[PDB]
Amino acid sequence: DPASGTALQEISFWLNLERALYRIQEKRESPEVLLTLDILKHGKRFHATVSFDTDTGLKQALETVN
Amino acid sequence: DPKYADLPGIARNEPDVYETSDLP
Amino acid sequence: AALVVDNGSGMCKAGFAGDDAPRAVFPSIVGRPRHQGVMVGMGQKDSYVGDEAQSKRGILTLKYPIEHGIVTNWDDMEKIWHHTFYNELRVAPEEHPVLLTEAPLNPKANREKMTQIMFETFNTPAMYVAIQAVLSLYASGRTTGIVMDSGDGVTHTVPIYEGYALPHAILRLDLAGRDLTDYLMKILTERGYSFTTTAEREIVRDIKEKLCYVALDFEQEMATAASSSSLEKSYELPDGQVITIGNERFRCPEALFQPSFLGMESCGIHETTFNSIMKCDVDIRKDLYANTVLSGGTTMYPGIADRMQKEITALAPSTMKIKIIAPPERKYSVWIGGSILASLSTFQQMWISKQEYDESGPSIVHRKCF
Amino acid sequence: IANQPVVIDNGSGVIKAGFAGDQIPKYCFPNYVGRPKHVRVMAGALEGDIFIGPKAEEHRGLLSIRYPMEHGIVKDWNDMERIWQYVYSKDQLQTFSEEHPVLLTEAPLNPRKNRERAAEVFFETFNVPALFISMQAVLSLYATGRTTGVVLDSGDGVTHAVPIYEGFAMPHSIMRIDIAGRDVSRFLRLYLRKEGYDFHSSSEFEIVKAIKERACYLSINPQKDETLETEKAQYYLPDGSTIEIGPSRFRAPELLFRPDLIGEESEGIHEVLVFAIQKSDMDLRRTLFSNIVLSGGSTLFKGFGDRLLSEVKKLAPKDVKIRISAPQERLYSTWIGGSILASLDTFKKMWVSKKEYEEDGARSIHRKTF
Amino acid sequence: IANQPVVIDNGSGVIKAGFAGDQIPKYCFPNYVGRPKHVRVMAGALEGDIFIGPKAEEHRGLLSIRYPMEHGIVKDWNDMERIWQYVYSKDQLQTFSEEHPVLLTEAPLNPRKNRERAAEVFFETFNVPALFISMQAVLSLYATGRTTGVVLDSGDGVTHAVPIYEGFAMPHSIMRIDIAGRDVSRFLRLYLRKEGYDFHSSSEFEIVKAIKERACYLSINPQKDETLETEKAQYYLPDGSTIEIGPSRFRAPELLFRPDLIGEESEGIHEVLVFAIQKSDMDLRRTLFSNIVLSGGSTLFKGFGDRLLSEVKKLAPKDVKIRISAPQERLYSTWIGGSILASLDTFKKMWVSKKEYEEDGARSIHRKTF
Ligand SMILES: Nc1ncnc2c1ncn2[C@@H]1O[C@H](COP(=O)(O)OP(=O)(O)OP(=O)(O)O)[C@@H](O)[C@H]1O
Ligand SMILES: Nc1ncnc2c1ncn2[C@@H]1O[C@H](COP(=O)(O)OP(=O)(O)O)[C@@H](O)[C@H]1O
Ligand SMILES: Nc1ncnc2c1ncn2[C@@H]1O[C@H](COP(=O)(O)OP(=O)(O)O)[C@@H](O)[C@H]1O
Repeated sequence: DPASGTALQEISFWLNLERALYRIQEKRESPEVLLTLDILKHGKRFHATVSFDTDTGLKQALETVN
Repeated sequence: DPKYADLPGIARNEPDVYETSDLP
Repeated sequence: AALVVDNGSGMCKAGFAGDDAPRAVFPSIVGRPRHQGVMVGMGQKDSYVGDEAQSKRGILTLKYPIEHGIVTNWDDMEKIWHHTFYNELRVAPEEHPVLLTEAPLNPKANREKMTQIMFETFNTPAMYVAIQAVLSLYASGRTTGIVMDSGDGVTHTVPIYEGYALPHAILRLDLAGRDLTDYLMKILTERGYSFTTTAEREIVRDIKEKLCYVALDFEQEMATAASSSSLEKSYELPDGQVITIGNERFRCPEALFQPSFLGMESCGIHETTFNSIMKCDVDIRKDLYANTVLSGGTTMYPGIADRMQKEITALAPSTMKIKIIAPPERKYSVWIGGSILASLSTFQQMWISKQEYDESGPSIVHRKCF
Repeated sequence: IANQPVVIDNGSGVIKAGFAGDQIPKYCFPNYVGRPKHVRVMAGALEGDIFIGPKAEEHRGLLSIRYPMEHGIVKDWNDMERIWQYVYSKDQLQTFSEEHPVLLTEAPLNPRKNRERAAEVFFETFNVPALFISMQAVLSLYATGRTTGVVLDSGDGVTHAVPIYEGFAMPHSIMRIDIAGRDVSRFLRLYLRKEGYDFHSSSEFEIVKAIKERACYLSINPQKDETLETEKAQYYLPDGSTIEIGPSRFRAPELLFRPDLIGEESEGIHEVLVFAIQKSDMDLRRTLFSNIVLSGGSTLFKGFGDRLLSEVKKLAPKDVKIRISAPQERLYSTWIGGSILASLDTFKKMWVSKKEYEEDGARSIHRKTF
Repeated sequence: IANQPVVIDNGSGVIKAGFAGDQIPKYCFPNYVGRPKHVRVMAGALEGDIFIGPKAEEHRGLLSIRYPMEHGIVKDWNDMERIWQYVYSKDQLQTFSEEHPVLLTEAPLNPRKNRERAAEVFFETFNVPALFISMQAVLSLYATGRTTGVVLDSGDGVTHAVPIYEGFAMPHSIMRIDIAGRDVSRFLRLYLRKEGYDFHSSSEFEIVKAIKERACYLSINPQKDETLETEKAQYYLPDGSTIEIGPSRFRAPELLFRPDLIGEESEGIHEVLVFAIQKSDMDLRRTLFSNIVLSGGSTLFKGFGDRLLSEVKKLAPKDVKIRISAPQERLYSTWIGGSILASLDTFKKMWVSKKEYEEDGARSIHRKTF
């Protein structure tokens, strides 16, 4: 809610959104997670990375907060 | 030493001081 | 809701996007009957296409419309496309975007007339033409490697490293499956079985698909086949006739590795892949020797990866990890890759809309092919 | 404000960086920008256009490397801006450009325009709180725990000798010559063309750099070794090929001691060191001979300092004690020294204020250049 | 010996030969070995099986073209021995290969082993009294009578620029890229394959060469003409078939000015000349821009000189009198200069005597040749 409580709740909210979402992006860019995606595509599960990003909203949330 | 191993290029097994001999 | 049509010089593998196996699998053949002054009565068609011509093959003349990846007869190819759309998939092409697969280093006239036909004749909204090797690499689940495709009329090698192609290291060879069929037909005539007309070509290619394998040591296998006779197997024609083939089994796909048997004055498929690897950058040859992918129907011979691996091993340096990837689904690799590509979330911007063809024309294909 | 300052050594071939107060540069990556030179077809390929960083060495068989800094002078400023942003990237430092004092190094006697333009970049693109540009020699003296000496370094593109006596630098005794690591590698590349290997691409050039760093070694008496055949090392390319080097393994780094081979009237590195000493006063010559400090990656040649002793001993006066100290961390002496000077309060009393830069501009840095 | 030496213009396309002191080489035949690919059945057929000279040209369809010299480097020593013996046979010169000195031309910057094994052949198989390998540029200057001048030639396989200012050849400004006539012909074959006219036999590649030499004009504006549409003039094959050339006629010879088309980063011909002039000194580039000497058959295209003037004017500094001076017997300039050099009284002092080679070997060869 953009009207809930004090404005610092909004400040810490969006700020921690940037921090948390970036940490999640770093978790995705880790070598073992990317190895999982590579094994899934190599095992012929074609839309693995596609369904890994499209099902979430990491790109949209990162764009919105950034 | 590990600090001088972790880096890519380091003079491993080389004399550090080059100097002329004695008998001036 | 996309259509993936794989038009090769032999089969015409077609189906819907997202599907695993294609719906339409039929030999792209057209055939006019023996035009005589006599009549027929109670109806019959004018030109049988697909399995119609394959079953009524006893009297009609088989005429392929595509010779070495080149559409030599646009009217026959238009008949095959009309048969595919309105009869095998049973859906009009106006409600769906189509995806065609052409061979690399293909003369521009084919790549343009294909687009002209798909827009002016069928009124399709979007069509994209992709290289068959790229789709084979998509279906192989890799973004790095070299594809040694081998169809019936064309055989090419395309190296792609980390999703980027090397348009200069792409080779192409016309020594493919149809030439092997002709060679097997000539040597079967040499053993005393005259398969003269085009209707007999389907029988000799059936022999090729059923009892022909790739010999590992061709000279040793040839000497033992001339010495022993256990390798000689039997086969039945559509008639009650039975034949026996001794050398033909392993000597038929030997032309792929030794083009001197057909007077092609060229390099075999193994050294074609070797030269295609050597034309690349020196820093990415390890990945190419490891991710060598076979595709197409002409690589379906039993025991061919061993021959390819041995020949490249003899050619490539000793410190390289020669690895040949030959999936059991390599007969449909181009179609599977077309399905994957057509079903991607990014590919929607990679189409060629109808208004784009209305504005530019046939020249937009070269700026949008690959 | 003053957070932990950042040290960046613009090595003309390898940029070294890290925060101050550290003890080693954890951010060492070669200096260039590699853009792909091939065609993109498969979706899901590599990421981005430029490839600064370790990804370049990981995928060097695709790129088209371009060096931004030639002979310490920046040519392609946009590339240096991209490299500097890459230093502040999420893979290298993750800090923001508006958070740390920057300690940028520079080869001595570089053109005025270079400093000016670097100031513009660091105060306009990056909005750093502070900036200081210094000689590379002083830093090596900090990292070697001394105060008097003649820093004779050899970066990848600029070799020079700066004689510093008791912390006081003597500017008129500075000798600079633009013949270093890249010229040694370039000359070696020409020799491999004459040996039949034709390395001419960009990735091939960095393979030559790998050869120079691994197979070359310096001479002792090039005629004693020229009349006799040598080891003829067998280096293996990443492709798996095999290259032989022969006598050029010691003829390649001879360019440093003699630029006549490359066809250039200049001085040897020994002449630079000896002249740099003799351009100074007379009471200091003996102490400068007793304290010669090397640094720079192009002094890591095997069998280098011994030839340097024979050369300088052949040039210096009779029985003077020449003493060359060559530590193990020669490659990072300028970085370590940058960390040492930047980990002080005198550094706070030594940089250039952002406000003062906005008020003055180029004149500010040219006043506080020392 | 008290006889006359032989000037062999050992090019890669046309190995021109003849006695010294002449005015035109009397024996000009292409540099290829013709071995029959068919099987002779009827008696009285041609024999020898190794056709060289006009016999191979008179009957191309029988034999398979194999070139021995690829990019100026001998790749088939047996074929070069056969071609050399063919020169000394009764069909070309009738003399002995052991009673005349030999003037052997060679492209600059070639590998050392080429000179070594070439003189090994001429002094071991053949036992020549004297061999003197030489540059092609110096010989071209000899024939033109000039002493200054930048020799920019382009043979069948090697392009290079060797600037010489009054007999002082600068051995560091010499540029050399392996992108010439044969490679342009191969690129043209690729373009023709893209047009629809395929040629894949070795005996058909020379027909492609004839197409290269007849209708291939270099346009002044590359992209301005690339976006246009020509009238598509025709050509007549030796078979009698008519071929519409299309845009390949002007997009194929652009390889000499844009080596990216073949997929190899390097410089163009104009960049070779400009960099060869800029690598020289300040007080010499004005005369060298005013003294440009062409040679080689790949400089005979329509509009080659005009495009060189445009490119050089784009690169050379303003208000510099540029003068391209090409000769009229361009294909024979190197041989005429060889005739002039070998017909000199001083030529006896600069060769390598047979006893010298027997005493030392390779060192004497490298000692006396540039
Ligand atoms: N088991 C088999 N062994 C050997 N050859 C086979 C086998 N099965 C099919 N073939 C051959 O493979 C070819 C099949 O061609 P393919 O399936 O590659 O379609 P295409 O028309 O060539 O198009 P594309 O190359 O794009 O698939 C036929 O010529 C057939 O003779
Ligand atoms: N082991 C080695 N042997 C020879 N040369 C080396 C070695 N390691 C590095 N070099 C040379 O040092 C260069 C590194 O340049 P560098 O000295 O780091 O420039 P800077 O010191 O200004 O960063 C390399 O290009 C290479 O040519
Ligand atoms: N009119 C022309 N247009 C283009 N190329 C030509 C023409 N005439 C000859 N050539 C090419 O020039 C080459 C001959 O050049 P040349 O300098 O004789 O080579 P080499 O020195 O190896 O004999 C031939 O390969 C031919 O392809």
